[PDB]
Amino acid sequence: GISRDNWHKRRKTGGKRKPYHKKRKYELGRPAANTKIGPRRIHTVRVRGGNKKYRALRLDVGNFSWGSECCTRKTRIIDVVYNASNNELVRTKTLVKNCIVLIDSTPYRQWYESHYALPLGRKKGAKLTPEEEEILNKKRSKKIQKKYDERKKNAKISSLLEEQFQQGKLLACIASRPGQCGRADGYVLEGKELEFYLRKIKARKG
Amino acid sequence: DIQTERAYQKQPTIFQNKKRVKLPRYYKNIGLGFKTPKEAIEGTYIDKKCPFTGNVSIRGRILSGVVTKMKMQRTIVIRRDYLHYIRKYNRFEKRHKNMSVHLSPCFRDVQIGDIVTVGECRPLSKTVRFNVLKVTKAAGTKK
Amino acid sequence: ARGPKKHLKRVAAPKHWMLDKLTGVFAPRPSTGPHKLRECLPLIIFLRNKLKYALTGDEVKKICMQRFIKIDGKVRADITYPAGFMDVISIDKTGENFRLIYDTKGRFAVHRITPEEAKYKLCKVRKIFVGTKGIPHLVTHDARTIRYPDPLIKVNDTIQIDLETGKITDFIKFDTGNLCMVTGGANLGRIGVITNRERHPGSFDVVHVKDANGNSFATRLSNIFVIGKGNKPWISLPRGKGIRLTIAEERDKRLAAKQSSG
RNA sequence: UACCUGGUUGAUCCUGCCAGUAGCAUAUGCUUGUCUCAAAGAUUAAGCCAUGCAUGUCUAAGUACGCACGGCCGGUACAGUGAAACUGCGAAUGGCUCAUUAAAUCAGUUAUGGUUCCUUUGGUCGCUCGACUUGGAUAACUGUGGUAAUUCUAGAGCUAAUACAUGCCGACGGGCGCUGACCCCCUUCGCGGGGGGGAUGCGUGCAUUUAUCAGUGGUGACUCUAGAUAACCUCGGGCCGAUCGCACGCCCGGCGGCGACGACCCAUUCGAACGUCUGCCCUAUCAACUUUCGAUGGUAGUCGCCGUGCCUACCAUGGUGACCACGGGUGACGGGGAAUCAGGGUUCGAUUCCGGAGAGGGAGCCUGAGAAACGGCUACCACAUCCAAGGAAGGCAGCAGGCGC
RNA sequence: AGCGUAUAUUAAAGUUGCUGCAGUUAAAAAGCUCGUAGUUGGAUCUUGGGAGCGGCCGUCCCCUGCUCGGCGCCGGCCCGAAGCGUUUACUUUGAAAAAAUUAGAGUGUUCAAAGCAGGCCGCCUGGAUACCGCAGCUAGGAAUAAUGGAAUAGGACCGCGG
Repeated sequence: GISRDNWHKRRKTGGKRKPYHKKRKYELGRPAANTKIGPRRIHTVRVRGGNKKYRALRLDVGNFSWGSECCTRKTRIIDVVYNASNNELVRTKTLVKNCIVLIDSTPYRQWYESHYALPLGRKKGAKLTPEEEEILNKKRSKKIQKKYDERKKNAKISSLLEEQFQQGKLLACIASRPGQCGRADGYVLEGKELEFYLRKIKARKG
Repeated sequence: DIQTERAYQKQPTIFQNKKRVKLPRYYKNIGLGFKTPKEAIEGTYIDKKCPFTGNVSIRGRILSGVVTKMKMQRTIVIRRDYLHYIRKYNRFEKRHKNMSVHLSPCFRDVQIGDIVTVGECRPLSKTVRFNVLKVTKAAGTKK
Repeated sequence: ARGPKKHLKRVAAPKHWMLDKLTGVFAPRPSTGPHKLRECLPLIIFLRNKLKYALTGDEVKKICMQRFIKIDGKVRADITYPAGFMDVISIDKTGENFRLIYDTKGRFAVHRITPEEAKYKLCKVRKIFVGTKGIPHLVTHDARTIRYPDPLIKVNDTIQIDLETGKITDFIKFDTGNLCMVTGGANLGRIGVITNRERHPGSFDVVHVKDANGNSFATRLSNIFVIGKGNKPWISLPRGKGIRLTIAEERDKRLAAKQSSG
């Protein structure tokens, strides 16, 4: 059907090839997955050798990684902002590999607070009134507190990250082919990558 | 200077967001006694298809032509000359076969007429299957 | 071809089988197994053509379905099972044991061995490997995977394995000054002492071998088998002892034995 | 065996062709006693086909309550042979023809460190810390039917599994990694300090997807293989045996060997696939060709078993050519080879071996490890069979054979 | 026990000519010079030495350096190994090259075409060998023919500041 072959298109010299055989199967080709954002929907494609290949047609969750301290959590994709290849893949917000998405910052914040015993986001004059957040931020023995005061030293977050946390949504880049593995796994944008992409989103936006 | 294309250009193996308080570079000697040249280690360019600072393995043939054209993007046309031997008349005939070959921005200045050594790699584009590995400046070319 | 091929024509059959033309159209396409299609000896060929125990492929079928023939200490009820190099074929009811090692010419000789020698075989290691728990792995020339080997054994050595346990006893390192039988190319069956190994990065490394009588010949490294340390083979050899004398010498020896018979 | 003879002239010496001369292989004419080998609807029509055959298959070892045959004491299920049917496998090989196809096919040479692989052979399969055997359908069978018709099948009642589903218990007590009550110790009179034990909780195996750290074995070279940490796990769902046959055993209702079958992963065998370098007949009354609907490159995707303009989007202006590109022709499938030969050579190679392509012409797909399959299905174009006129069924370039040529 | 005919094709055909044809008059030299590809291009750079043995003669061997062991000898001399050494054609060697056919060794298919069999009073034996252009791989040789090095000295080597 959808042919994936070299013999259908002109030689290096601009001379036409006359096809010496009809379409073979291994010269295969199938329609594009076109993965949207919605409730989990995955169809299975049986491929050469009797192996499987999962078509994610809708996805909500995704395994994203805060790379600077090896904090990976399953979060909830909310929307797409910028795609490098094509900008109709933004309009009809398709999930493809290496597209910029926004994710829920809540599992990263929860880990950050429970690891450093310091607040992240939570704007000045934050009423922490359930006060089991204050349990996670206070009430230790002696030597355990020494370990936690030792560690809070190197919890200096990049201001670019700290804004996104306080807004409540982080930028991430999809590192897995979602149309072939049925997964929207990626990494949270940081440093020079983040400054590059934040310029690109603002510039395009206007 | 770099990162002209819409997607962020990085050597995808090296991680550049290690918390602290220069950028590192990934490269390799590509075997067969080829000196991984100085620009590979001390450049700040990005290339998928550089045999030194990229993901291509050199294996199979090692051929050599003369640089003919340098008018396409990170690619050049070399011209390979040989004598085909007709059998009936106990004489030769001068033939040629010019191939599109991938030139890394590693080799900073090559001039049309320079001698190139090329190593076979996987198919890089429609017609490109070879990589420039060392350049030998044409007869003299000092001034 | 729309899939794997199952018929092998008699003219396409490997030449070392010495199959006659006017018998049929086909030869026995060897069933998949440890050795390659090209370089094996199918059990029907060895049993019917070489030994002359059977006359037809149906007679060989009638033998092999009584569990008589044992290849490498296991019963093989497949008449086109590929029996290849170094393989040990023990028939119990007759009380006979054969090791398939090459004649001095490019074919398999029918070399009888003793009950005590038909208990092991030499395997050329093909690739060393680490598993899924830093457990080292061997792969041999006859498709055997041996895990937890000796930590010195490397990619071109020879190992002596036992045909009950399938475990490594002793091994011969691939060195200069070690006996090697040549198991591929023009010099097929030539025994000699390794003189040199010539390294070519990216190409096939050629290895120089010295025969007993000062005959020097090269072969690609792949087609060599270290069968002994020094001049001492760890197996028994056929009559000839892998020299491959010239055609003028073979003539002289033939008509010497002829005229002596008279 | 490196060969020449007749014919322009009144006669001569030349150029030059015509005609002889010997193979070869298609047809043909006349003649044809023995014996051994042996080509044979290729050229024209890859034109059209009546008829019949050419692909099926069971072991002790998946499922037998068909009396269809059957051994005796049967009352503790099945003795034993075995049609049918379900299941499993094969039907992708073999055979036929040469219409296509001119760097295509194909031949030698190398690459997969850029992939998939039924079967075989060998590894793995209490590595995981949380039931002395489960479930509801269906066939053969029994019976009730349809239309003119075919290997069409609707309805009812009965029953199986290695079909289709669902699932423990084990080994199993812990181990490792975080978490961390709390605890005791020695020093500073004292804070602080140094190391020790450790409750509760969460996580764990291989494969799978992603991110980070370290540098047991290997390569000419890995972004290899192993190892470490933080998560994931497709409900169209990876594994971690609800299986079958012979031998029957070893102590107080205790107690295990040969095999068959099955399986995620690994290597191996059989391959396949896409690439590397060099190589092809005639043609200039074919000199310029290719491209904003892919032509040559760059970046990021999509798709595919994978590498790639294969295809999307945005960029760049490139690629090939007198060393013959682009176009056209072939009574062109390529090669191993064949005829003829002093030495060079010329011509042939549909034809039994290897490789390719096709099944009337194109196109699209199901199933499977492998098919764009045609002794598979679905359309349209050409042809064409049977019609109770509503419908049903086609594919000889398989083996025979018929018309046409 | 075969011979005649028709047609495609090979030798004859030195009548397609690379080996190997012709071009004043038999068929044939552009009217004439210029000119890029193509083809072809003068001479010149290692001669000459050490020693062996047969009858002044004939052939055999001896001609660039910079880290790990024993023939050992006393950090050294020697021999070896893993590396290095203007490119290219040429030539010789080695590897790798499916069978069948062809050439070709053995063998009384009754001979022969073939066939891969057979032979000796259980035994003894074959099933060889060559050939396979061109391109790719590998190791010797260095005549012949291309190609490179110092000339704005940004030359080689040797040392000192760095």
